[PDB]
Amino acid sequence: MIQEQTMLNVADNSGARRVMCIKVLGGSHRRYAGVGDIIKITIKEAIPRGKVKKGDVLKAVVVRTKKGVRRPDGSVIRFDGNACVLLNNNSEQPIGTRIFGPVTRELRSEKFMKIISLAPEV
Amino acid sequence: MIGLVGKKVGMTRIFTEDGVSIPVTVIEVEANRVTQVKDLANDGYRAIQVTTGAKKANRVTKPEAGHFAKAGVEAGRGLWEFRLAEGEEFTVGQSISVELFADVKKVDVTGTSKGKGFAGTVKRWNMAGQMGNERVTVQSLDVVRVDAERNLLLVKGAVPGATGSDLIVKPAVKA
Amino acid sequence: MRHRKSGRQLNRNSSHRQAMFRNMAGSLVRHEIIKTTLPKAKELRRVVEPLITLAKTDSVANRRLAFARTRDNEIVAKLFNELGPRFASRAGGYTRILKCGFRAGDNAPMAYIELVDRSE
Amino acid sequence: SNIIKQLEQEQMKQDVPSFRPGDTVEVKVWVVEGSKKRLQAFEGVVIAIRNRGLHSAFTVRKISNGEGVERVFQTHSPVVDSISVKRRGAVRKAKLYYLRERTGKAARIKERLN
RNA sequence: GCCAGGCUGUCUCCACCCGAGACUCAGUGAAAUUGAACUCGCUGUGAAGAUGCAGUGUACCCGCGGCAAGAUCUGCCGUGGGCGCUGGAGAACUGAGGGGGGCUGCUCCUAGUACGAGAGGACCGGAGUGGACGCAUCACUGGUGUUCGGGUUGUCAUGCCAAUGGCACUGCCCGGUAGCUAAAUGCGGAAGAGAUAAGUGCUGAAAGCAUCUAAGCACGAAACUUGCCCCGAGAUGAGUUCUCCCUGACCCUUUAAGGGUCCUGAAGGAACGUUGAAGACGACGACGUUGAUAGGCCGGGUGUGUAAGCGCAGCGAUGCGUUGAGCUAACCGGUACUAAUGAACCGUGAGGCUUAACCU
RNA sequence: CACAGGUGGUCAGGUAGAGAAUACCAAGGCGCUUGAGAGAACUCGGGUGAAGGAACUAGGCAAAAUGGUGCC
RNA sequence: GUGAAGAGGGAAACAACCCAGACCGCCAGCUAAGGUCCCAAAGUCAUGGUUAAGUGGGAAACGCGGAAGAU
RNA sequence: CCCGGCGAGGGGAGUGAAAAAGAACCUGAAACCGUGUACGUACAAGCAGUGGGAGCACGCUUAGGCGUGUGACUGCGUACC
Repeated sequence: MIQEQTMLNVADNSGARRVMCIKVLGGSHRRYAGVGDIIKITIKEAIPRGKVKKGDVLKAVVVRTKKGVRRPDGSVIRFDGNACVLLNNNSEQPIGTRIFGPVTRELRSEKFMKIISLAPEV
Repeated sequence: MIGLVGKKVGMTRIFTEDGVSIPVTVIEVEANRVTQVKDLANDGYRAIQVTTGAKKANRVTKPEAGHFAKAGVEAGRGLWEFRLAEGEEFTVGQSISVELFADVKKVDVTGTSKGKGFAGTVKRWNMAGQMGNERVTVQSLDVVRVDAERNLLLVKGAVPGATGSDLIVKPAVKA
Repeated sequence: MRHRKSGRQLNRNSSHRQAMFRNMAGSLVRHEIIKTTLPKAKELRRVVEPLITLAKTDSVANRRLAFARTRDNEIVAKLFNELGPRFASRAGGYTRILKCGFRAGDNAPMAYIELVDRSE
Repeated sequence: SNIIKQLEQEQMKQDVPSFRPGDTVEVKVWVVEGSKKRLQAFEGVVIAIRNRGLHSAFTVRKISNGEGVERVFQTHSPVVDSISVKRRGAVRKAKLYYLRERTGKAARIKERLN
């Protein structure tokens, strides 16, 4: 779960290090966004040269949540922190071909069939 | 159709073969024998009175003892009514088991919420008044497991009333 | 709130209440009889009965534990020697409470609390 | 009461070994992929044990890609297949929530040598 | 003067815990205001928003806790004492009426389907899955859990070491029993039904055409109401059903819904105790020896973590086997060991008059 | 008013402490003049807490984080 | 002309609208304004006409329409 | 003398014309506080009164419908300066 104005760890080779949330989407008058929800984040630090520039505003999706998510069998997946990967409204395919840390099994969505291939460590 | 009165015992999880954990609340359903029958000609409507449990003879009022003696059954801990669905009738002393819920797959639970003291305006409507000890019903619940020989009923979710409280389980009207 | 919770409030500091109960238990052991309020008497019984039950068994660890919650060497010595064998046959219910009306000072209910044997 | 105790105990399998907190352990988990099921091995260190009847669950932590991931495994759930202890540890602490900050040598623990 | 960063419930959302007030028991106890009050809502008028004027409607009398729309009063929610439902009493309900909400996105098959020259392209509202509200719950995710356990700095005390207890915010922290908790999980915005606007229609002229209508005469919007739950016979129009109890005597008078005396004291309730996941006080639930209602005890479980002592090693810190040991409040199954005694009080002794049908 | 307020100077121990500040004790003085009750909403003084440290507020106003020695 | 300094009855209430100037008492009769379905005292009285919309029981200019009025 | 606490206060006896004169001491009213007596009131809306008014108790001409105590209901009634 992620709230407004929360830092998300970067799990892609785009060069981003610190990203801040600005707006939350995925439901009218919604206060929190889950792991499988689209969020609006910005960039605080950028590499000297690359496709990502400071101040850009674009969509993103959380891959890991500090609070975690539950399972039908009662199991809970909890991570040491919140990790998010930037997404674009057009050309959803993220630039990063490598993702830090494992990922859960809830990424079977229609548009997330291309990310399960990455993240070899589960 | 017709509901039965049971006693809440607790709630836990049930593990499925596929590996899914489901909350289950446990209701002890004693044989709720029928004491009196109400009819259109005499009482103005069709209904049957159900009783359950046991009361000590000393702590049973003489009028209730006489009523149960007329019913030809031992005195229970309470009396409840259920409106018939215009189906087959019943007879006095006809014990009813949980088998009726063995093929419904959808039940509604009515009971008294746990009591609470005075509640503030924010605590009530987010004015102040008594909280709990009020009839409340939760509908569209599916039975998980039925054990007739053990008088055990497991129903998904949560139901009003803490341990030791009495509740009513009725066939789901909505479907 | 107020659901399945043990321990009457007895509005006071927690350490103050603990010291109060220590003094109550020590007095009851020393004199085998107390004349105190029922609300305090109930918790006095609840806190003192474990002490006598533990004292029924004699051991260095048991004596040290009894002294920890008693802080009176003479009272601890009184235990394990007279009360332990006196109530050895009995299991639980080592105290009895008898009401003696309401206190005249402030209409506060008061009662006597004493051991089952209390003598002999 | 008796009924709930019977219901809880009737679904208990005497196969989980007794593992102390902070002891390295491997867990076999059934995972559904496509229309089939397969096995997955998860190695980690047990941090907390909360054995509430059949609700018994233990937290296992692992370090992957430089990040710490902790998952709670249910002791008696069908999803968990078997529990095996590879490296034996010894810590005089029921809960190991303190190691979330430690790393490298500090996070390491000594052999039990019982 | 300004910038970058770390840093807390200021907030999404607040949740829990410790103390003094808030409520009751025994006593002391003043004020501001005060013409008198048997101190209702709406409509119209009025020196112009009427508790007091005309019309209309509702409301048993009197108390306790707050929400402050105007804390004395009006008003609202919850809950109490008295009273009547006509002999009394205990239970179960029909129900005149009353509380409220009927929200909303994505995907799936339908289906790249009908239609459509092609382009284009659904009705579907059937299934699954989100967002916000309410209700329910603590097994799960955790928070709290100063009443449980352990680490640790200073100081005092137990004659001293060891070992213990108090104080220093719970002395500072690490975990956590039960209860409560949302950030956790179960359900609901029904389906169907009635009347429906527009609109869609069988035969059809007057006025050999035509037309929703003149004659026969049919469907239908997410709009409205039932259907969904909850309170409800103080509904004084005071309801319906079941069961139980009383089956004595005598005297007087102003001779009748009369009065009085001895005996009787039924069912039930209240009175007091254990008390509760019931509670501010009331009230409510279970029990009161013919018992698991509270405490303690046995065993288990949870939690904490290898207690003290013993003997070995290091001349010391400390470790080793005893010892997965000791302790464990609120959890679970038993145990009368302790506390709920025998009792007293109210509540009565056949139930008012008239009418109509029955056996007499 | 036995009120919660002001009233001038002196006597100045031990422990850990740079310290007459800080915490417990020595001799000494006191538990302060209403007590007891289940411990509701609510008010006041505090403690902990998942996603955050400034997204409420005109406002970093309360609270909260560190609080030093020598060197690389 | 009224109130000021005049009551009473009617207009549902109402001080300037209509009748009407209270010496006091009486369980008497007759009238002014206003009424004679009730509330509430009086005709559900008679004759000749308008009304199908509760217009009566709120409305102008204008071609029955105009017409929308106060929890 | 007794109750009361070896108090305060009270109850008897006596003195005292009188103690309905007891040191709070001639005469002792209303505001205010209590008991008893008779009546009305717990389905009933507003300056709380005025006429009608059955009923509820007492004494009277021993009925002859009289007065006192209350006023269910009813027409009217928007305080003083």
